[PDB]
Amino acid sequence: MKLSIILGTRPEIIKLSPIIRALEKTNIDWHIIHTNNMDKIFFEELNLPNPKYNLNIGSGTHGEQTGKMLIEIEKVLLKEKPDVVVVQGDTNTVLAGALVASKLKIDVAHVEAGLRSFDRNMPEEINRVLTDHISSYLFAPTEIAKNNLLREGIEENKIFVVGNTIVDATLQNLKIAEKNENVRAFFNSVVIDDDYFLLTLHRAENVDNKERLKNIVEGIFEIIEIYDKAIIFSIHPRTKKRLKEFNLFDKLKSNKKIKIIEPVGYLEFLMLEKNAELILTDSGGVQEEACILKVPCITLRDNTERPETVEVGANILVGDNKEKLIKAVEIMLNKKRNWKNPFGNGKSGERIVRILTYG
Amino acid sequence: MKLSIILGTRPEIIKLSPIIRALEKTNIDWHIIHTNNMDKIFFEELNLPNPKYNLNIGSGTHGEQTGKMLIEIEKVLLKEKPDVVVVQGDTNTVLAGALVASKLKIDVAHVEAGLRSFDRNMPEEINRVLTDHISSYLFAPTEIAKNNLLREGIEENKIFVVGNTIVDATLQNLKIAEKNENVRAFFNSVVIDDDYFLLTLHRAENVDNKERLKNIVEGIFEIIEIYDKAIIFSIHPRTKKRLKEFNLFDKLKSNKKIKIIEPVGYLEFLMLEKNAELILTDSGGVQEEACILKVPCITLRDNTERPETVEVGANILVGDNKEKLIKAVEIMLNKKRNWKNPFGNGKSGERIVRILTYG
Repeated sequence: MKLSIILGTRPEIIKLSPIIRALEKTNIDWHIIHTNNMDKIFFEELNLPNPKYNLNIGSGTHGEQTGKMLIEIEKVLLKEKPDVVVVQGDTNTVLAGALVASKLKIDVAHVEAGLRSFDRNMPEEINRVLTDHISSYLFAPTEIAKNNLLREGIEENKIFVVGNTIVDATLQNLKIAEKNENVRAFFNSVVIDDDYFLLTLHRAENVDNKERLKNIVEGIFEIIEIYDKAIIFSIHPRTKKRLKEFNLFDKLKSNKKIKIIEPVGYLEFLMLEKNAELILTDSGGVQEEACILKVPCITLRDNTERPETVEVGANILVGDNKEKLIKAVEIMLNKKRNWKNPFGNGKSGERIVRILTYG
Repeated sequence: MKLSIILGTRPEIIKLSPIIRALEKTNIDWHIIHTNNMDKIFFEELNLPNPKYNLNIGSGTHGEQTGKMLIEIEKVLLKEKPDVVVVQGDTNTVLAGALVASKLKIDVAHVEAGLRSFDRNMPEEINRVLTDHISSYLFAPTEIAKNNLLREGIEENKIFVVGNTIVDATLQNLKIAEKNENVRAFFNSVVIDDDYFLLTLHRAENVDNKERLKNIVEGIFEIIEIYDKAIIFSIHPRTKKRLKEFNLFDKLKSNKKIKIIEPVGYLEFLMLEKNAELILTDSGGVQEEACILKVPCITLRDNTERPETVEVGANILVGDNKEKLIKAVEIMLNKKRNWKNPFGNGKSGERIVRILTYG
């Protein structure tokens, strides 16, 4: 009946927006505690109501960050007295909120629970583990996730496999990006032909290494001269650095079939992803989104942090290789786009809110 | 090589004193962070060096307690830069210290790890679970403890079954209490005969309930008239309340074989325990100490929070019953006192310090 969502980042806001959107179609009394740009503009691009509470934690040490939110989040939860505190992810905000709620005897729900890198060195893995172990509702995305939570002695009746809300989120936010004439402006001001490949490249293992970078660039060229297809390239500062450095950038400015752009925003880039014919990337995020958006994906790495996309057929791993690349492109351009979605059916915000309604 | 012990309570100080005493016989550079009487006098009764750092956390909310120590403990660990942070138990101090150390990338050791009540409602169980899951060294007292830590996916090579330091502690502190003429003064000023039973009674289930209380008092009387043996009775305010209330207290003042005393200190009471012929109690703590001290124990409850003492033969459960009591007394007064110690061999402070030396 009363529900408090504690968040502190944008990937958090995105994955939680389907939970927020479901909440507006229930009679549950709910609110958001945002921690820290004061993210107003972002909440508005996503048609999301502004957070009732913004808490500036300011900067300072790990210890003081966590402590200041423990104190502040506590003053809010003492005032608001909710029944559930919902958190997603693994930042210091998430653990702080979960800790406070747990000490105030408030039930906590962890959205997208059960992921593990089994590298208990990055502070985020710890965050994940602690937060999961103080949680009453564990909304695990996959069975595998559930089994993780299970090898950790976490009571089976606390675990709910409900898929990932990144599916809901990516779908909904896409629809929102479509109705945005400010960004439809931009989209139409870059895309020429009804056919383009969208390419992103950023991993250090690729841009630092002059070899792999040269290789990949030439790969793109072979792809172009074969398929005579426009490539759109959003390019972060680091890459352009490594390209003017390795004497490759000029070759790219040259090729009139390649269209280069300054980096863009969440929704613009969602537009660019949905309407691509295939996507070429090193980012695990982009692999995920393409798979969700039913766009074929080719990955310029040899290992992937989202291997499930390869398992369903949405994704293929070519790494550095130009033959693997040409071969992949052949397969993906003629790919009937109906892979099973390994991340879920796209109704997880609603389902999570239903399960919370039950309790 | 550099070691930081974070503590905030007396049961903590006790269980850690064997670790401290071992440390004084190693070349390891070490210190104590004490959180909050400013416990100086206690550290001195136990022949323990004063804590380098005392941090007043003051009082305030759960959230602010934890936050203020996160901040303060952090300023110390930034200054001291140790390799290991050692904590024992499950207070807010323990979790705070473990959290800070974990975020500063310092290895954490949990002394007496793996205990579970499986009641994830009391904040202390949570504390236990979180602290264990952020720990590099888990010094579990028993195999059972290890199996707990194990059902929680905690890596087997982090677990070290090394027994409980309460054995070391109780033994050492007893020796210390013996050499204390201020308390040997008191001991000799209560004990008359070389034979006495020491009786403690405090549980609500016993003192609130007029029935069970009447029963037990009369039980004591039957025991007296049979064995003609002095009973020493340390009596907290609550009990004397419930005894003058239920018209029983006067009967106790009457019986000249019963000797009644105002409550006493750690070491005085350790003296009273060691030199008893048998001990009669409802406290799980006292059961533990008696078992460690090789003194037969009779427990006036029907269930015990330290059942292992019954398993080795040191302890028998009579509850309310006067026949069970008479029968127990018969068995215990003729008990060859060599039960296996279910808590460990009494060398755990040293062993823990050895294992920390290895790392």
